[PDB]
Amino acid sequence: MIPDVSQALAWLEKHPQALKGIQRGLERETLRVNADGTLATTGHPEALGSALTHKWITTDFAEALLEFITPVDGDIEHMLTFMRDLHRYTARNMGDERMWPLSMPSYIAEGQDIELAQYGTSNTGRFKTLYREGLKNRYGALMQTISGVHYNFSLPMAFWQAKSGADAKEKISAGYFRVIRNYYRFGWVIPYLFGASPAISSSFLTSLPFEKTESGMYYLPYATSLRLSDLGYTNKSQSNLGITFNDLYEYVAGLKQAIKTPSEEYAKIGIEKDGKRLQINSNVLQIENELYAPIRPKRVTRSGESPSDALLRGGIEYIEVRSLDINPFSPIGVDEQQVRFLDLFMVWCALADAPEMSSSELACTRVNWNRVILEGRKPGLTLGIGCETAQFPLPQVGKDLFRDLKRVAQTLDSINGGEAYQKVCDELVACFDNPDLTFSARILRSMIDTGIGGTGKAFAEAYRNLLREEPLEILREEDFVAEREASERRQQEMEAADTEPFAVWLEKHA
Amino acid sequence: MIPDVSQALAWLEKHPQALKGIQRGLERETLRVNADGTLATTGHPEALGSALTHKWITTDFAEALLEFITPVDGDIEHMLTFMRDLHRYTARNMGDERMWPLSMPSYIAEGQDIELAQYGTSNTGRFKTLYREGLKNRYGALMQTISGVHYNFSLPMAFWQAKISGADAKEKISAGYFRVIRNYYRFGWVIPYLFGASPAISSSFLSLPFEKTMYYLPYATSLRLSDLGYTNSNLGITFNDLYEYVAGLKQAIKTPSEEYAKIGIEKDGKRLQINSNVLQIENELYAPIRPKRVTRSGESPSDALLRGGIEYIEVRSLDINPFSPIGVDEQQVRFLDLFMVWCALADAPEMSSSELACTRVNWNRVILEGRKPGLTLGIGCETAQFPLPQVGKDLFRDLKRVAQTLDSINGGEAYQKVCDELVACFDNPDLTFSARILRSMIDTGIGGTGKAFAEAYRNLLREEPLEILREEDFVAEREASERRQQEMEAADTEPFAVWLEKHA
Amino acid sequence: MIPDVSQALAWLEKHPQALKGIQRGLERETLRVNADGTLATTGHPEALGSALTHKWITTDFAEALLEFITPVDGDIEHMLTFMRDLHRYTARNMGDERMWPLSMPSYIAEGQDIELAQYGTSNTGRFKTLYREGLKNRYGALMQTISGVHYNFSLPMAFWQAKEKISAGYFRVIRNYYRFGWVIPYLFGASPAISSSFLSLPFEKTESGMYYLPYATSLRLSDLGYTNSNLGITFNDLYEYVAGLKQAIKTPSEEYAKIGIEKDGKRLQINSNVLQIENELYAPIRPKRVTRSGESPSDALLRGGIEYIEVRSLDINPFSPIGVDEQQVRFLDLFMVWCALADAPEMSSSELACTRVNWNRVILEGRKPGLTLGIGCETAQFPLPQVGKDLFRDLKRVAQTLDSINGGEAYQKVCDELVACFDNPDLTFSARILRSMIDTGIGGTGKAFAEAYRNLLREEPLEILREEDFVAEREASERRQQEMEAADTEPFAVWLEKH
Amino acid sequence: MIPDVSQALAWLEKHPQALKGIQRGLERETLRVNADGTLATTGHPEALGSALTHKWITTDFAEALLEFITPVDGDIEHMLTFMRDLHRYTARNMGDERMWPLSMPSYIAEGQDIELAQYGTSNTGRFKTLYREGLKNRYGALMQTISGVHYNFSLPMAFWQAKSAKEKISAGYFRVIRNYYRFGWVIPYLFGASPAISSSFLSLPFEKTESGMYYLPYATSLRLSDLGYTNSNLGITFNDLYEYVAGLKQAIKTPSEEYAKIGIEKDGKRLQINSNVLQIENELYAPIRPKRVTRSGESPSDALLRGGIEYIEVRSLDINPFSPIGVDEQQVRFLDLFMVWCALADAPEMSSSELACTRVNWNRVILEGRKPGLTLGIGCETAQFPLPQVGKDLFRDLKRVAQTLDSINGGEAYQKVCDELVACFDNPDLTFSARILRSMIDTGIGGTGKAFAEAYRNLLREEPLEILREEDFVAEREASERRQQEMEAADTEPFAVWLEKHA
Ligand SMILES: Nc1ncnc2c1ncn2[C@@H]1O[C@H](COP(=O)(O)OP(=O)(O)O)[C@@H](O)[C@H]1O
Ligand SMILES: [Mg+2]
Ligand SMILES: [Mg+2]
Ligand SMILES: [Mg+2]
Ligand SMILES: [Mg+2]
Ligand SMILES: [Mg+2]
Repeated sequence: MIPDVSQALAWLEKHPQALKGIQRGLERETLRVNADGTLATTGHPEALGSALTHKWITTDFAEALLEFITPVDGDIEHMLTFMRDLHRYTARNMGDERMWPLSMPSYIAEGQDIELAQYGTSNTGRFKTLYREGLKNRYGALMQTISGVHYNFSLPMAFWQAKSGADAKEKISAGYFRVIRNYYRFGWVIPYLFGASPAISSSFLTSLPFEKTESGMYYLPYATSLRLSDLGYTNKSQSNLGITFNDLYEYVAGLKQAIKTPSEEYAKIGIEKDGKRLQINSNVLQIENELYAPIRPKRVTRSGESPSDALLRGGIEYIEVRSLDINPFSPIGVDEQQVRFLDLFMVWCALADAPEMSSSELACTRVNWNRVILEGRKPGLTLGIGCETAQFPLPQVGKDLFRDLKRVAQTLDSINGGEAYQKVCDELVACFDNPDLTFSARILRSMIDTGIGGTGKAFAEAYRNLLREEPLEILREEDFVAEREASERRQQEMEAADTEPFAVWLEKHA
Repeated sequence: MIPDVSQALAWLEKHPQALKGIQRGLERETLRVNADGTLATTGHPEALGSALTHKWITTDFAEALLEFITPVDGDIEHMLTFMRDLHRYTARNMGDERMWPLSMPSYIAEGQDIELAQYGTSNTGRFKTLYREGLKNRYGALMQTISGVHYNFSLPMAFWQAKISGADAKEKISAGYFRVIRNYYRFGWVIPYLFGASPAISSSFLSLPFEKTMYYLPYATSLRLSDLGYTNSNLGITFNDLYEYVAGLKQAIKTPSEEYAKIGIEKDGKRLQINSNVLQIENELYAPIRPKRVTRSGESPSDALLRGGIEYIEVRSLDINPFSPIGVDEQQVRFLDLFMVWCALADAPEMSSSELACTRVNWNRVILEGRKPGLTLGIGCETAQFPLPQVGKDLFRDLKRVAQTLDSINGGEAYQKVCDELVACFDNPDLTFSARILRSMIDTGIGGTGKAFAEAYRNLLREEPLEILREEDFVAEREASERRQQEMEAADTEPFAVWLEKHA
Repeated sequence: MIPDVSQALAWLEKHPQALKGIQRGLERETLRVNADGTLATTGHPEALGSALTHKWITTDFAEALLEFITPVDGDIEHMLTFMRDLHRYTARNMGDERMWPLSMPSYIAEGQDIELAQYGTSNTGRFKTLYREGLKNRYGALMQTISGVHYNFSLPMAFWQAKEKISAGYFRVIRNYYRFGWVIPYLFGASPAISSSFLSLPFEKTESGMYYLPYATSLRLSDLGYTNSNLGITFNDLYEYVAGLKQAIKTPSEEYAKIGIEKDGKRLQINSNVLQIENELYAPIRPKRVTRSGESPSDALLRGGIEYIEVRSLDINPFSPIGVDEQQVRFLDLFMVWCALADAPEMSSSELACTRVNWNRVILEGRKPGLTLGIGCETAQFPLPQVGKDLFRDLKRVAQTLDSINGGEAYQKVCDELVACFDNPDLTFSARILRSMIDTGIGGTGKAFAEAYRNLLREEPLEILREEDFVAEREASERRQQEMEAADTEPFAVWLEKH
Repeated sequence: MIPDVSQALAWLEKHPQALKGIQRGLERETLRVNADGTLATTGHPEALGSALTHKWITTDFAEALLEFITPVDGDIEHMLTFMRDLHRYTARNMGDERMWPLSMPSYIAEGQDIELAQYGTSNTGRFKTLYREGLKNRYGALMQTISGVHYNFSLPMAFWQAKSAKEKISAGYFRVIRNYYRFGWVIPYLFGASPAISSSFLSLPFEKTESGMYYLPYATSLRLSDLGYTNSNLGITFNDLYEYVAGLKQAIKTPSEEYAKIGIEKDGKRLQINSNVLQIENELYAPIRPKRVTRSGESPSDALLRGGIEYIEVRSLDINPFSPIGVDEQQVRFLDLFMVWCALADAPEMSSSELACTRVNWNRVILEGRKPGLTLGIGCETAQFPLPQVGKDLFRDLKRVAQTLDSINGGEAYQKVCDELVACFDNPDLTFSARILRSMIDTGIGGTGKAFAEAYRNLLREEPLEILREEDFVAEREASERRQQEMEAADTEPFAVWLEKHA
């Protein structure tokens, strides 16, 4: 089932310097909670300054939902250390609150009570909140509290150079679409290794054969990542809207068409209700982020550009992988082993040939993802090519892919010096013979002993105590203070610069 | 530019009995006004009973907007007399109020608080009012006070037999009516030419090279059909095939409109409209002509077409005839019979929705400047080169043959007379309704002209005795109509907002 | 989710004559009701002769359940006209009674006294009635008065020439029909509502007292309808299938042994096995061969292989006086040919069971915006609209091949019309009949249609069959029954064993 | 509204090879600016030699307005690469200056003293500079700094040979021009990239940002508006070669009350060439222009009379802000499709006021082309056709021309382009102008210009040459300076007297 990539591997083995200079960035989300596991209802902590403008620390959907963002970086340890400093500083400046360490929250009784991220009174800040109001009304606040890690990745120019004019940005875009098509066909290996959400609170809910406990914890005995299942998110699958990844313009046209298509469903919600604005507009997507997407091509926008404008202007700059659950075994929710595996997998995805796929061939790649998501750890599980009958045992497919990943590891290890990528392959490949080594088996044992609540409360306490004692390593305290002051100032400035009232301004971005 | 219809007229001539028993019905709308021409703000005249259920008299958009409807019927004189009985009775039972005799209203500024039509508390009743709230909020109440005449028409089975057992019937009849419709779009501009009666509008309604005083265009026929009138394109709806038509129409009631969502579904707890889709219901699709089948109880217009095929055709493009106390007359009706039949005979290739947009070019010429000397028309979008009068005459040689045939089965010369009268309008546009009514409006204004005719027509009608309906028949119907409303208002279990949910 | 068929299609496109000579037949059932909508209690109308032996008109489960059957035939218009002559004649010869136009009845209470179909006094007659007694006692009479339409279909010899190979090819058809045939109730299901008499699921009730699911298509096919599996019948091999079938005839049932076989001399079933006879295996589609004298269906199959297939999924089309129309028949032609072209991997017993999951989704909520289908038991993934369009890309190609041997564009017109239903489930039979039932009720709607179709059908002249053909067939059928009745037949118990 | 072109398309699908060997050339203009966006006041960069005689690089109106010209070519990739080589070389040889990347400039004041292109002391040079002095005095220098791309196009002989000469070809290109007037507004719809205008250029419902930028919310190309690069009072028509040329030659002799008030001389300095409606024929500004390469100091109109229309010059392209060279393959292929379509569709002859009527749709698209529910009309008649439906009707035909070209070229590039561009008719937000407007509302014309100019300079300075070697630029620098020298030495009469001989 794994295709044959000997030509591309051989090519890579003869050009190791083509991989020198990979760039990465991490985003990690986590709810602020009290010791009892419930969402804090305090505001974004003072010491973090303005969530709207801050460089490293912001909020996602909810006021209690923190997001840490590392600046693009070529060194894995440097980037993880940076991430850990954000966590350390935050952990000691949020009063008695702490950070929820799983993707799935514990029982929440009233989704409707959750405060949306608040961004002040400037037009940009309100738009951002109104966007969330919109999401709240379309899909419910509850699902937005489920969190994850994004891993952002780009190959160096050297890679493309070893593989002229206006073609360059086109070859690069084509190669990233290749990576994306391959992620669709094979990326189920990610939730298999690192899925960490085999259980969900009944407060968040089916034909599924759930085991139940009296506190409302539901779980599937072999699942890997319910975060990625239909129960773990509410919005429209890019796959489902019929967006494809064969060609850049086509992709952008599909995306932009969704921004402009009105929706009968969302019009029923209404745009206003008692002088309170309820969504930005009533289109399928309010803005491009509303598209649910396990993986997404990107380019950093310039001032005023929409994300898709940037793509059209400059082609794909880098890939965002969104399918990683929070790593509950790391205080920062992600570790070196995961980052190195994604390096190897993404690189492999860029090498393997990937035929174009129509909407329904893409839909078929999801059959395997669903098997792995809901019962990836089942003894005897078999996978198939697209929709064809399942017939390849999962472990053997894993070992096949790792035969290749190991060759890429050898190449990366020889340029970085050391053995770090090879060790990672050996550690991970073992998970195909023993599914009990995977994150989701480990975290299910924990959740059976103490619940989602008990497991999250206990890690959150333990992690709070590491994080708040550890010395800052790269950022120092005065950097947090400086960035607090500067972020607050940029917010005062946007507030003062507005000249039109929100209603008028809105009528030109709605 | 008129197609060759020889083969079919010859067929018709050998089959005169095939046209025996054409069925017709008319609807005619008119605003209740005061002596001074302002809109009456009183309610639907007590004597008429329940607008909601009455068999012959109701309202349209506005509480003050009367509409008279005749039951389907095979006899022209009978139908016209019935319509007149309705007017007679009504004029005698509305105090000092009288009926505006023009299409275009006059004493109404933009956003005048025009009372929507009222139908009691029933769910069906409250839904109809809400539809109108929607229409008001989407288009303005003002445009909804422009009034017209609809002519409803069906060929007799004998016609289709003379050209089919079981399931075939339904298909052939439908196919013939879509032909009628396509031909109407190609050639129906002849209607506003002859009978358009709104070459002027009051300022309230207002690009075009107007003249002021009251706005008008010197050669205009029917502004009620222009963009400033009873009009409301981008829909892709075609007339080739029953299934395609219904699919397109059903698609439109399910299509959300951004513009309309921005009105809201309800503001401050007052429900502003049934929904925010392009059409709230299928009635909102304004069109010059429309295929129809009588709906079962609560069944939708498009369901009925899909179940039974096209039953009859509704021609919607007639302005009020200002020269008749009942707003329509025998000359118009007979011309429509002739033109509809011709539409059923002539070959009419299928049209894509952009070919249909091209047929509107001639309509637009005729609408805004149909009486211009030298005016020429084209085939669709192709360059104009056919002088209008020669096209009319050409059409009328065919209508003449159809008229001979109809006259030979009835007995008499009545249809031939109509051909001879109307064909003269092509040589002299000054004989057409719009030339004549424009002279009158340039001189006394839309206002003056309307009040005068209103007043004359009222006096005439007040004295005329009833002929088919007896006073007793209106009284029984008042009672039975009010009875049916109560019998509905009571039979409602669940409250409006929930019933709406299931039907919105 | 649709398999790739483009190779088989290309072959078909190079061999259009391989489809010339498709044969079809229809069966359509309907309750005889009074104008008030209650079930008639009179006997089979006498102008129709012997239900037991008549060639075209008979009864199904109940004495008031008419069934109309067309003789196998190559021409669509002709088959539908014949069906219509049967309706016309009957409508003008059943007194003030009329034909219920919907699959689901109302005005019939649970455990009401439904007279079983009566076939006179011969071995065969008594046997047919006894089998019904058996069904009544096993599953209840009520379920048996749900009516439907069966479409019977066979490919010409020409097709295969481009006999054990004929059977394997019809099994391919069945396998594909299980995996994908939910498209039929989606387009044509017409029983979204159900009388209370038939009562888990999120039903709505009307003040009127009517139950319904907002997005349902065909409750007739649901578990509350004409239904039921751990029998393990498979459709991979002719003999494999026939064996499974015959074992099912011989397998005793704990539950039915409980009913008794005799209680006070009245025999209560044919036997106490899971299936009394082969007909009892209810299924959406069924392999078939016309049976000889005293032969059983399986014997028939064993002798000559599958001759044709019977598609049993169609609800009564509420919008046609004869309960089925040309658009349906044309669609099934396309669908059944496609089923014969697509590769269908063999399927085990429980793989076949998994195909029900999609059926149930479409049945219970097929019109739900955003509905997704899966493959077998697996997680729903594929949006219903895209799946349908994919199938119609292929059917459109089949349609071109059929139009070009027949002349015209009739098959392609059907593709265009119906694909439109995937963009708007409000065009489907079930959205339409539901709107109407929500205003007036099952009863209301049924009575209104039944009355209009009565008046309509009584005024239409006969076209293929003359009144005198019905009289002859009445008399011949009456005579055929008398001759069987007067035969010196074997003792019943022995006779039974001999079946 | 779109004519039916079935017979011509059926004809084409039968004679595919009728289109093999289309010829194209591009002109692209750009201002030389500093990192701060202000107009560079240095001279024509030295590495480029003589703007007057150089073969590929020259100036337009202003000394700071660069212009790149590709030599006529049959290969699209080759042509684009060649244009790019010119840019690369220039970008490396202009100090810290860069190329302004938008049609509309931002940091240029009204009445700003812009240095006119300088061509030296030869009579020809001084004439060219004087022409500009004329334009400056007649319309202001500001307008002349708005820049554009020209797409030059000819069908191969194989095309005319199959369609049934010299007079047939001219009638064909006139049919192209009449079609272009009727339907060419499709160009600024797709590729207009100037929906905002700086206040320097200032009855229309303009919006204005706190920063001081004016714009129309649905506009496409204000470069084509009255406020842009425009001068039509002349009633020149496109029915017949001799009528066209007569109209044009007459225009050059017709005096103008307005220009006479300016004067021919003032305090010893000559102000214009004459005080006629057009000083010379180039002054006639239009969206499209019929052309022949002029041989032997012949005038453009002379060339046309001598040899008929050789090619078409489509002048209505704005600078593509999303391409370092101001134009991309997608635009070129679309213009191939649309010009070929314009040669195939029937085009009745048009009076000068029928021509004026075609301008009504143009203005609509120019000023509010992206407005939801905009409708177009035929000529001056009631607006009745929703633009999306019209555009899609057109693309049904372009798509068949596209199949033809792809079958003779191999591949699917032309069909891909139809699929891309047809999407703009369902979604105006894909068009160049919506994309550039979002960026301008936010950082203004200045901010957006500077930012793009900065990135393209970095990009181009790094790219190696691909078709021209550095030797070639050096070789042409020397050869162009020589020719100028020669022309300067070879002059006999002082310019004042030479000028009377070419009044
Ligand atoms: N088969 C038919 N042929 C001709 N006219 C008909 C037929 N059926 C109904 N009509 C007429 O059509 C008209 C319908 O009027 P109305 O109830 O006002 O409907 P709407 O307002 O929807 O057009 C009535 O005048 C009726 O007489
Ligand atoms: Mg283990
Ligand atoms: Mg009305
Ligand atoms: Mg039966
Ligand atoms: Mg059967
Ligand atoms: Mg030029």
